[PDB]
Amino acid sequence: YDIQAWKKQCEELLNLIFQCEDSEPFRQPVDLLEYPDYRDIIDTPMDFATVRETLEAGNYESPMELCKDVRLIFSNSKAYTPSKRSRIYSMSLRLSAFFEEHISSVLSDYKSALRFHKR
Ligand SMILES: CCn1cc(CNC(=O)c2cccnc2)cn1
Repeated sequence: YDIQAWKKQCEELLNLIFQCEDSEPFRQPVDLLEYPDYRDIIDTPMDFATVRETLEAGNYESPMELCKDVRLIFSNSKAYTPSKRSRIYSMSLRLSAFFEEHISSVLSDYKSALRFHKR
């Protein structure tokens, strides 16, 4: 029932994601010189360095907010892919499975702790 435990759990999960080879296309903001029309298709760019910086700045109040930004990285990859068989999109699918597998207990523990706090 530790209401704050999610933060270090998310830092550790981000560390695993950065070591994952599948995170390579998502570690920093998409380069507009590489993908010139990126902002014509994607309204809200997102990447793992921005998520980590937001977390470290104390600008996430809950793991649900972090999870919304991480899921945005994957939805942006899906929306920008010309085919569902592209290299970058295929990496986002595997990384999304890994992330969802690990974030599930973080979310459950946090929501349980908050329900206990407000009992
Ligand atoms: C990390 C950035 N990112 C790349 C993709 C896949 N998109 C392409 O390869 C592509 C190339 C040129 C025009 N349209 C699409 C998805 N997110």
